[PDB]
Amino acid sequence: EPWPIHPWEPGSSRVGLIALKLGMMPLWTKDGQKHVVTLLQVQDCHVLKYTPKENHNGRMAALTVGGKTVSHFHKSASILEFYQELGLPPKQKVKIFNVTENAVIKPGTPLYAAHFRPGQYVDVTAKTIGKGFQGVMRRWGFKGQPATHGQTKTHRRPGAISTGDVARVWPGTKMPGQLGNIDRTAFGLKVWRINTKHNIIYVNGSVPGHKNCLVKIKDSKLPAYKDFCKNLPFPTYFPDGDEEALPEDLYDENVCQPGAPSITFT
Amino acid sequence: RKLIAEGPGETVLVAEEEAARVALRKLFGFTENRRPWDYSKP
Amino acid sequence: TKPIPRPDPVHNIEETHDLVLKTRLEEKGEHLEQGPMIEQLSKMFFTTKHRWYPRGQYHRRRRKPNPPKDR
Amino acid sequence: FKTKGVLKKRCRDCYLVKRRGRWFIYCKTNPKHKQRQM
Amino acid sequence: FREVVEILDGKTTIIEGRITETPQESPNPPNPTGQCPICRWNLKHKYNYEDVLLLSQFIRPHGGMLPRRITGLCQEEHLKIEECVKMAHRAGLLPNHRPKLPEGFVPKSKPRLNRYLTRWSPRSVKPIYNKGHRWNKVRMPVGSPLLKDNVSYSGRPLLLYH
Amino acid sequence: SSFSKAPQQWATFARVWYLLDGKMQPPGKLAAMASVKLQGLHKPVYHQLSDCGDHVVIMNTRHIAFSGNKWEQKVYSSHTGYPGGFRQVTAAQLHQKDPVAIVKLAIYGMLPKNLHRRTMMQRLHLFPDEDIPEDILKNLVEELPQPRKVPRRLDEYTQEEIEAFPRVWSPPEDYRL
Amino acid sequence: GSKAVTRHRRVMHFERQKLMAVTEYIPPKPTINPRCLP
Amino acid sequence: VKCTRARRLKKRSLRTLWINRITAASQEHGLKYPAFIINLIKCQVELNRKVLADLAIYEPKTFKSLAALAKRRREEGFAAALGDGKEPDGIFSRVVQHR
RNA sequence: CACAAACGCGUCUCAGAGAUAAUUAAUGAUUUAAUCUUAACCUAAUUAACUCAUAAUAAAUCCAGCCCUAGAACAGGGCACA
Ligand SMILES: [Mg+2]
Ligand SMILES: [Mg+2]
Ligand SMILES: [Mg+2]
Ligand SMILES: [Mg+2]
Ligand SMILES: [Mg+2]
Ligand SMILES: [Mg+2]
Ligand SMILES: [Mg+2]
Ligand SMILES: [Mg+2]
Ligand SMILES: [Mg+2]
Ligand SMILES: [Mg+2]
Ligand SMILES: [Mg+2]
Ligand SMILES: [Mg+2]
Ligand SMILES: [Zn+2]
Ligand SMILES: [Zn+2]
Repeated sequence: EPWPIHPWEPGSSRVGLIALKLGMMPLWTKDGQKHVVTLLQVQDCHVLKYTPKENHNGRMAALTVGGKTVSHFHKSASILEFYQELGLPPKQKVKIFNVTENAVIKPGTPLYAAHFRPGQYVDVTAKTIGKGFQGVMRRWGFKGQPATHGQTKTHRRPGAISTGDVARVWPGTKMPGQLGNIDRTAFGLKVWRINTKHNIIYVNGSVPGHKNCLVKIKDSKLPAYKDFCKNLPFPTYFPDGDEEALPEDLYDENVCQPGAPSITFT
Repeated sequence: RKLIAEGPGETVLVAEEEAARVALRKLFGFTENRRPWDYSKP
Repeated sequence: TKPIPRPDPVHNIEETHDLVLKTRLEEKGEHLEQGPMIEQLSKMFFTTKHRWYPRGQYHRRRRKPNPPKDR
Repeated sequence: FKTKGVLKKRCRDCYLVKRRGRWFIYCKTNPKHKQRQM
Repeated sequence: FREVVEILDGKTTIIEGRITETPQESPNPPNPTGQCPICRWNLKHKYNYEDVLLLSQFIRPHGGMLPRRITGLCQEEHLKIEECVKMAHRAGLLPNHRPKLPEGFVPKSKPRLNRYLTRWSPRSVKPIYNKGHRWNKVRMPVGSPLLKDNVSYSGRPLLLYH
Repeated sequence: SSFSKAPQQWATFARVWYLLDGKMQPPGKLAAMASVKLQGLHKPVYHQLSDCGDHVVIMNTRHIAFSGNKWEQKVYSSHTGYPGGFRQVTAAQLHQKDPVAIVKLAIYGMLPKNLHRRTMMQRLHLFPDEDIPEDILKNLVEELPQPRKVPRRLDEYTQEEIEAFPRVWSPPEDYRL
Repeated sequence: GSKAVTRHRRVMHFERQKLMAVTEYIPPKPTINPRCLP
Repeated sequence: VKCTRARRLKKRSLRTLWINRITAASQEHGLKYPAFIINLIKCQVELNRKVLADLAIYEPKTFKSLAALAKRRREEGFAAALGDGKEPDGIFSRVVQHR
């Protein structure tokens, strides 16, 4: 029972995915340059619930997406009831994507890594590697005191924190504290390769967060690539709509494929 | 269509009951504005 | 003046079992946390959330058990 | 433009105009006569 | 009233003047002995920015002022009426006395903020960030000082700076 | 007059909802009566310790009017606490960003500086336009008069009044407008 | 304690300021303005 | 010490409370407190603020009658000031000596 | 770098709208010429700030024990594939 598909509009936005960070790989370009890609595996992406635009923000609708499957025996009663009503096993990470009202998808719809095509810019949101309660030098990068010129019990102290006349410290003072376990977003990550069989996305650059962690992927909201979704499948990628199996690996126009003639300059 | 009494209340039913009580008190003469009891020596 | 508005509606009545229908309108209950409960009370009574919090032993002991009453 | 407390015309073609809440001596023949009352 | 009419007919420009009928003064002024119009109609120390019927009598259809040598007012009343007309125009009165611009009325801007008794121009006053302390306070002027001589039935002086 | 104790107390200390139109009205004069009603200074049974307080619903907030050049001169300064986080917003900019903020700050300043200020502010309802929920509309009792009489425009004057108003001066026929 | 004659205008006492304000000059104001008068 | 100071200040505080209640009850009748007080004094009605507040709280009809009397006295005074006539005197503006 | 991690010397990313101060010219009366206007009507070229689109969190009442790239304690994520 698919919901009606609306035509793509210039002011429209698409829904994202929730993948798993596998690791990092090299990738060489036809010009001889070397880039580093990160593998994001879309294991289980499913639309859980749909929230109306008026009831969520008043400008854009909200689509809820679930991550990889988890066990029923460690989830709460309400979450288990929600997933029982939905008809799907519980997911680990549940996220909300702001999408336009013309790109809404029926809940319970699965999603695949072919939703992104080779050559596109995506934004990646995840919890970075949490380093715990770290010192000021590792947290804010403050220089330390000289090591052996007589300094006593001061090699890593932050030093002065405020001024004498103020008689207090400003709230914006940089001090030791929790570092790392916060949600961060990297913008403008180019995608080079899409592996369809294993649902793998090769995103250029580093991905915030440790390996084997859930990562929220969406399109780039930067003004440079605001209207790149015209050529992409607007609602989502439907493997049944085309009735044609995509190739195993979709490469960009510049990626040097593993099967190459060992390109040489002229 | 002649007002004989009025009563306030938290709800409509309580207000109506208070109005009925006020009307009954006015009919029986036991009102706050009645004559005070006569304490004299006849 | 305007006529008294009367609202009388029983939507819990069932033709199968009136005994269960009667308990359907009485089995309504709800429990919330302290924060949401205080917020709901403040919203209902147009007050702040600071009033609904309880008070300690020192203040609860010093209240007069039998305050004077006039009239 | 020269910012001054007192404005005076340095030639016969300078005109005084109230603009932006201040007084301005504007001259077209001699642009160096542009004066602004502080 | 005189109107200039231009006619274009085959590379020929005809400029002509046409005289129309104009209203005259009312037959009975309360004080015929007064030389000045306002001073003889006993509207001195009476008018204000709210009185639009008097301010609209002598103004150009595009909101421009009228020369005193043609109007006949005394200098003080002329200045006061000029101030009142400026205040009314800034406050939004006299809606029909603005130039007609077919091209400019389509691109709407931010809604006009309601104001009254405005002394300075809206585009020439910088906000007061210091605002002064109690003893030295930068008071905000309201109304024109030329209207301080108006009749005060309550008797309280008009606060020109608040 | 002859009421029982509980209904008499309820009637005496009942809360009242008032309405206040804010179109073409000065914020100071609106806030004066708003503060009076919020404190309950209009009741002979008023007392500081008592909770005598009335609700006020002010509409047409976006159409407020400032006397003089206050739109361009009056400023509102706030500080986020962080260094360099001191902002000064002009009255016009603050009204554009949030219509409610102007009258809200005016009433907050006019209210007394005790702890009851927050309680009586929570009883205040401000709406930019004439779009009031029915749950609030059903509670309104009376509408307070506007403290300032809105002056008429030239086109709003009737032709009979225009003709009745005498022509002070007679323009010459030779002049051109 | 300042000298009798100073350069800073020697701000006066409050009673003296009140006396000056009371004794300020008041020009005679005719009932009718004579400019537009016959 | 605070007990003594507050005993001294209690009279002022209660007088201010009575004045505030009188202002409330008078503005409820559309009359200002200074005008109400001066016009009630001009009528040789020597009622203090305590009694006036008690009447406002518990005798609405009596307080409305007093407000009407004050407004009538104010109107008579304004009419006399406008007229500037010795012969025309208001009904309620007549002064009665001691007996 | 004698721990599966951390780290730089190694690698990736870094943004649209409004708004202005000074200063330019259009139209126009007081001062029927002109004149950017503490005269209006819309004007257009315009600093840095500053806000706003946008971005992140944003599914409440199972938590004994065992692991964790999560953590001072407390908290948080997993324990069905194998
Ligand atoms: Mg950690
Ligand atoms: Mg070092
Ligand atoms: Mg040493
Ligand atoms: Mg050492
Ligand atoms: Mg030592
Ligand atoms: Mg300090
Ligand atoms: Mg001395
Ligand atoms: Mg004494
Ligand atoms: Mg001209
Ligand atoms: Mg020119
Ligand atoms: Mg925002
Ligand atoms: Mg857990
Ligand atoms: Zn010159
Ligand atoms: Zn004159």
